[PDB]
Amino acid sequence: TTALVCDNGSGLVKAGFAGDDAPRAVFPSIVGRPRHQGVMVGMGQKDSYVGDEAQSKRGILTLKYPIEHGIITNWDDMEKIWHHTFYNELRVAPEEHPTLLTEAPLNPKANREKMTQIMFETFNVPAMYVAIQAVLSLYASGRTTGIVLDSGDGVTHNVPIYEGYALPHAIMRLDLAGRDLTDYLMKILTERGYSFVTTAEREIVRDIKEKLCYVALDFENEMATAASSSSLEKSYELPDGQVITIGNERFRCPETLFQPSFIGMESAGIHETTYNSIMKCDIDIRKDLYANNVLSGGTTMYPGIADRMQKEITALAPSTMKIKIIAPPERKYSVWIGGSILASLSTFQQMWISKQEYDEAGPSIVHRKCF
Amino acid sequence: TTALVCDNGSGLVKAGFAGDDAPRAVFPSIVGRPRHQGVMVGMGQKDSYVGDEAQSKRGILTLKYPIEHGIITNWDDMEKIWHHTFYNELRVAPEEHPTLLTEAPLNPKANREKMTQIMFETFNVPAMYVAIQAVLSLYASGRTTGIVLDSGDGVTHNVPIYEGYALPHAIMRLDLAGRDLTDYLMKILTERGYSFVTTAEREIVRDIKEKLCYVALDFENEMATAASSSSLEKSYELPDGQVITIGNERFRCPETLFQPSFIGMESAGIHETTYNSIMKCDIDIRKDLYANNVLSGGTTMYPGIADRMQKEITALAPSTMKIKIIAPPERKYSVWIGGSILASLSTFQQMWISKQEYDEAGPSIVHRKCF
Amino acid sequence: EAEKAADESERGMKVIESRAQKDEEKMEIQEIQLKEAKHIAEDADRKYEEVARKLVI
Amino acid sequence: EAEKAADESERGMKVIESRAQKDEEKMEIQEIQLKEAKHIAEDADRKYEEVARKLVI
Ligand SMILES: Nc1ncnc2c1ncn2[C@@H]1O[C@H](COP(=O)(O)OP(=O)(O)O)[C@@H](O)[C@H]1O
Ligand SMILES: Nc1ncnc2c1ncn2[C@@H]1O[C@H](COP(=O)(O)OP(=O)(O)O)[C@@H](O)[C@H]1O
Ligand SMILES: [Mg+2]
Ligand SMILES: [Mg+2]
Repeated sequence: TTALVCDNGSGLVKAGFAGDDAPRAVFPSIVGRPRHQGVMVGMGQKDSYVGDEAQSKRGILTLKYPIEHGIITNWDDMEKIWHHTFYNELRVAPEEHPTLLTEAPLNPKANREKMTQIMFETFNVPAMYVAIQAVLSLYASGRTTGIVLDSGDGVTHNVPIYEGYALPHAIMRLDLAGRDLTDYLMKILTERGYSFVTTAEREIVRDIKEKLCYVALDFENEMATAASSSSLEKSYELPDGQVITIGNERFRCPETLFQPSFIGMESAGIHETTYNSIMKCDIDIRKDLYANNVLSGGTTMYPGIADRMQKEITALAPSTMKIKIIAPPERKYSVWIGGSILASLSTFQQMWISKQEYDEAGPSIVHRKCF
Repeated sequence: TTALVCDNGSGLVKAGFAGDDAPRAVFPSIVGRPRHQGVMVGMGQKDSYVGDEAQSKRGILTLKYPIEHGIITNWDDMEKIWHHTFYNELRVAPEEHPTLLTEAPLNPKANREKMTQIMFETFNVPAMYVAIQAVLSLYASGRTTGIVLDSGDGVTHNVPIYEGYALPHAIMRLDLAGRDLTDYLMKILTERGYSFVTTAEREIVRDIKEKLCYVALDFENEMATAASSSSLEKSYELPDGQVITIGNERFRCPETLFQPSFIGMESAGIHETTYNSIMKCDIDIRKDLYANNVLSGGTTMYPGIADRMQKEITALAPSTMKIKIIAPPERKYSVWIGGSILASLSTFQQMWISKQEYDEAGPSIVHRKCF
Repeated sequence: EAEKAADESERGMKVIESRAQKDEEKMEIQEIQLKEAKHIAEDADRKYEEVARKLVI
Repeated sequence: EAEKAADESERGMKVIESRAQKDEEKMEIQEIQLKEAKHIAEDADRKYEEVARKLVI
């Protein structure tokens, strides 16, 4: 039979059968209970709208993501999300399909063990396998080397790989991602008068960020230009009218990636954690990693980031090496495409964690040889 | 049929069919298992890359030479190297070709006996013969007398020969060679800030030594000049950029040959062990040995050694004798050229150790008349 | 109309990127050949100077 | 959707054209230096042969 390539993610759940080009169903991972009282009788009001249904009734819900930073903080809601994904968005019972979840690097063990225990006890799948979210993004590019920066919505991690041999001592995981950029944008919009507070209006700020923000090639020049002319002010229409005008908030929101001091984080930007991740590698594979830097994940879709990052790394790196940044147009679904490719391989067909194996060793089987 | 003139050496395996001018395939003798984990599936990752393949993937391997000082310390790896040499670099099955290995003087017996046992049992050659590495280098020069200093990469030995009669009591074998010079160079580079530690970076230090180092004609004058001017500082580009500048480390690395006290060895340099080897000979053949001093082996390729050695010996020797140092341009492959010449001789065709002879007397046949 | 324009631009972009990548690979091969030529030149120069000095002596 | 696709296509075409021109320049200079180095190598080999013969004499 065919395998189910699910990809929990944090912000958008992407799923679909193995062997295709794009995920079959992509929908936000939010579960929102209603918060008001409700007076109409017999309206058929449910107790929790999940997935894309709660992005249409969000006016009277309190949306809450069940995955904070890669890790899962609310297991009941995550179980509800998985149940919805299997039964309503794909309509395939899990009793007859292997599953291939994905997990960020350096995550707590208990999260992974609970994930496998749920998949084997509640949904009762035949066999499931958990894979690191960066190796798949490297599969999708058709490479076999390269250092991949997978800046998702929950957590940004940077896994270097050479000739198929991952370097476990050079993984640099940073917890700045799309959600913190949404919060920072929502915080700097208040400098013009627009106040978004409700958890429903966070979605509106996210839409503003997606449609308007861009990464500046040079920060100081843009700050000077936006403060003199008015060629940058782009307007946007809220879900009820009252258009708003975003000035130099456009390139200040995604600039936080390269200067995490804006949101008070100490660490260095995504332009310098990649160079540090390279320098921890051996001295003889640094040229190949320099030449095959891969971008993935949703947050790396800002217009103009593949040039800013290349300029920064070229500034840091030695002058002789060639710096090349692979930015495929299908960046958002790169991890899932790689997952489909991996699940479609014949050599991989014996790596699944078969159910009888789980019955013999318990949920701690995932840390064992079947990784 | 044609004979296979293999030459194990220590650092570069040189092989080729008898009767040519140069070895057909020359490649480092290193076997390196991968050391990291490896995440790509189906990449076709082997368990051990040998020969010149492991000098390209050396970034993720742990290269380890199977021959320490002439002697062989790891028989499985040496067998793997021989198998590679026969099947992939020459592509001739050994069942139909005699072999002519080479061995340093004064080596342990068990090494030679195990070598012949392997060649007769595993590879199943028709007949093999083991020859001393210095007599061949004397063949290649077209002489019949002379004292040859064969400073390889493993061990430096100095065999005097007169009129074809070797003098077994005058062989002076010293264990300083190219590898110790590489280690000493890697140790003195730390005085400028460059630290090479990994077994892969030893190859980079070896390349630095080959391309930059030279032997000073007079040591103190060079030490004084390099400490005042800056006309010696030559720069070199690492495999990733960050050029380095070598100062008076250039002529201090190969100076260890003439003053083995630098690496803590007690013995006298290669300039004085040759004179001692001569003085042990009889009083009537010393003039001929003085006039026909032969250099061979890789490590004697330093620019300016054929003058320093002549100056030193002229200082030691009596003033009347003429000191001449034969330094052919084809020094590196001198032993193998001599091996080809010896294997191509008709008079030598009955000295091979035929397989039936080995079956009758066991591996200890090599010490017998068939030397 | 916009769909047609986008598809045409996509096809042009893909073909030009493919040709650029292939010519880049060939350029890398050319650089390797140039490096080998440099090494050969240096080695031959050393040969010549050494032989001339020996002849003088 | 079409507007965004067109913008991204334009930017990609720009960057690919720039990289292609860079590659063409690199190929040209590599070929030039390669030919010069090969001629120098020929000269060095010829000089080496002549001086070696004179040295034997
Ligand atoms: N076109 C876009 N431009 C800018 N940001 C985007 C775009 N699309 C998605 N994002 C950001 O990326 C996030 C989605 O990232 P995604 O790759 O789905 O995360 P995950 O790894 O959890 O799947 C969204 O929250 C949004 O903030
Ligand atoms: N051109 C060169 N200049 C200086 N040193 C060299 C040069 N070529 C080789 N060497 C040294 O000689 C060693 C090779 O010696 P070789 O004669 O191959 O040893 P073996 O007797 O085991 O074959 C290398 O390890 C290197 O350190
Ligand atoms: Mg992701
Ligand atoms: Mg030798």
